[PDB]
Amino acid sequence: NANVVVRLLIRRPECFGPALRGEGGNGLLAAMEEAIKIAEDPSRDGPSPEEDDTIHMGNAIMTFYSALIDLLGRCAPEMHLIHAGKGEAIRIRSILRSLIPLGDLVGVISIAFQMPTIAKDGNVVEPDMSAGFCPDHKAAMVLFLDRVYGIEVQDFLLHLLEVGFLPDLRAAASLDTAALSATDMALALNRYLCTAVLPLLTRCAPLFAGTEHHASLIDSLLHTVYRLSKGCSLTKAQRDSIEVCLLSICGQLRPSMMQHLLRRLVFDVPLLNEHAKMPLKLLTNHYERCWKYYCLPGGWGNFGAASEEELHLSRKLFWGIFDALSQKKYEQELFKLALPCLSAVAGALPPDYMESNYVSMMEKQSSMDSEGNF
Amino acid sequence: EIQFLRTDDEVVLQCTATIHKEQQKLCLAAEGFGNRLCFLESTSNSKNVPPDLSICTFVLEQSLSVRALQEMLANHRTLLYGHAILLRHSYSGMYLCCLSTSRSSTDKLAFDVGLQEDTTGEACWWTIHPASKQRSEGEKVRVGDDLILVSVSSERYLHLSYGNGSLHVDAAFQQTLWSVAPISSGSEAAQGYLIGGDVLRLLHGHMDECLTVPSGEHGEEQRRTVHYEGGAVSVHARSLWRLETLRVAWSGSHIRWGQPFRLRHVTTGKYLSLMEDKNLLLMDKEKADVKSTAFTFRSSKEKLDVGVRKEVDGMGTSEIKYGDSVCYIQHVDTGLWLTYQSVDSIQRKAIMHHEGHMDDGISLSRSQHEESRTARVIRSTVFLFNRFIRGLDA
Repeated sequence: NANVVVRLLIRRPECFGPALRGEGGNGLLAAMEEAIKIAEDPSRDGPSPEEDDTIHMGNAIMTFYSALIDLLGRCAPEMHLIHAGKGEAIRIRSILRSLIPLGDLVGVISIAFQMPTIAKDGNVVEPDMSAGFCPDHKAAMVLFLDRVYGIEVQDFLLHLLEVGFLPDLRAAASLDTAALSATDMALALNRYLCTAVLPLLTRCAPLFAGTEHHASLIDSLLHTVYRLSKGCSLTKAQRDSIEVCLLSICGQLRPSMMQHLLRRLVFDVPLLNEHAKMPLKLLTNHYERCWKYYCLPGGWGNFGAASEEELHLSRKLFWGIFDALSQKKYEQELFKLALPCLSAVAGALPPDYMESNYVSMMEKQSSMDSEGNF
Repeated sequence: EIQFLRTDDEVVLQCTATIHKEQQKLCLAAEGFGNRLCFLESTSNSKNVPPDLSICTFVLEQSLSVRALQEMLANHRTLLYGHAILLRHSYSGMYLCCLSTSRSSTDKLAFDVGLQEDTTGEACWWTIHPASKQRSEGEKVRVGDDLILVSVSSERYLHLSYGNGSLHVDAAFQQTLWSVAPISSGSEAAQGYLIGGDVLRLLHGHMDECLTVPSGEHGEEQRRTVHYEGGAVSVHARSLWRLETLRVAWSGSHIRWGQPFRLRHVTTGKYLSLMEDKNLLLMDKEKADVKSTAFTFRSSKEKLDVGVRKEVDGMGTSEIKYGDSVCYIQHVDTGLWLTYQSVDSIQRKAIMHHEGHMDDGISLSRSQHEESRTARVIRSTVFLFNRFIRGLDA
């Protein structure tokens, strides 16, 4: 069915719309931007003599293009056929690549949504989404990008993250506030993220191996993901997807990459709330994997050794978790999850380690707080 | 009887494009060296301007089934509709294909169409389809039916670009009607007999001297003169001439006594002609008209003409023989006979005279494909390098 549909649409090409029609087309990204401008414009969007009152032409154009991109991405052949090397599947994927440029997809992902804001009286002014740019439109582009072009190189992965995905994660973190959490923006953006973006990074987790020179971007990614996870309005499936993505990324990340995330976890875990299960398991996995890095004075040759500041952080984590578990009332889930974490941290920490009297003084509650996170 | 398109038959892909609400007939063409990109060079105005069919000529080597091609890529025939065909360009020896590299103006989607050396690849092969509703898949291919071809590689038709200011051929998903005209058929051709499009040397009455232009003194005005020289001039490229016929279709057929044709010097790319001073002068392609540039071969010197006879569609009789036969060149309009000036490297001049002389017998000698292709390459290289030098001088 995909081959028949793609053959017919490519035979009779005006189905793609004016932008992709092929006669001086401004392009997919330019059509996206122009439709956004039309949606902002009141005269062009409406009849001027909600949906029943006025079908928003800008939203209609954007929805049409998103549906076309989604249909093409679903018409793209599966990866197993390409791996087998079927010439028909290779030809279809090449045809779709010729149809849709990569830069236009990257630009459409780079486009940023309008923002719900607190008003003077205190209520939340919520932009009407049926008349504006919506995360589902970018979800379609992410689906096309994954199925057609693919993500196989770390350079493209990092560039895509930095240009398009990190701003959306930061926007979701900004919406994670209690007042704006119930807004349609928070729910839709969380749905889009946990459905398309986070699973894509989970599948492309092994590409995060050699990111030594891009350390700041990955640290920002970890911080944004952890704040989104601490977010309250998330459903069980969204929470599970975020947990899986964070564990997968931190598993492949280099031990010196995650130090600010370790400091955040050191502060957050000892409260031992229901939210602490994923941080506890992540600490368990990290310490179990990198016990060679910490305890052994030589450490991993490629990954170096500890700077002993993270060693102080690990010891404080161990003691805080031990005390919190000791005073905490028993329940099987948290105790069974906490025991491996304590064992792993105890194993990772060198027994001979000398806790320095002069640690970095005045640990700052600025980048670190429960009240607004900053 | 309707002839069926035959493998190893030479055919020009010929399409019509309308401009000023007027129809222009065009043959797809390409130049072997320097420009693998294809172009359309016009044949409608055969009168005023000679069409260069040497580049429009194409050869249908193999006509395999589509799925036969499928498992072939996985690991004399009668052409049929819906069967992949591979075309070899007659002059260059290369194969028509979609380049997959596109200038992409107006239509970013379409690719370009050009020649490539290698036979292997799905790019070379093109799938036939019946443009007419009467014809169907698997039907016999007509001799002169309109046709549409689809590239195997990208499923794009061989398409004509109307939108561009100059007519462009490109691989696109918009269909385009192409008509096939049989230039010649190799199998039915007879050895040693003159056929259209052949490159030949006009040896004069002494057996040895050949009609030629002066050797290159870097002066085209000096080159334009026409005379007889004997010696190494015969083996040189200056003595070579091409016989191109007025007919666009079946131009490769055997040549007949009294059949109007044009004589072109391959090295200079100029057409033999008659001036008002009765002296032969080579002219430019655009300025060479049919009345000015047209000649016939006649076995007998008698004044009475052979008579009016209609063009047949086929190879025809093996009527003119190389070497053995004696041919007298006569201008079609004036009726003058090509004669030797007989007065003062012989460097004896050639003039058109109505009575002529007794020693006007001329014997034709075939030129090898290597020599003809080399001469064409020399002309192209001279033109390009002269353009380069003029640009550097500017």
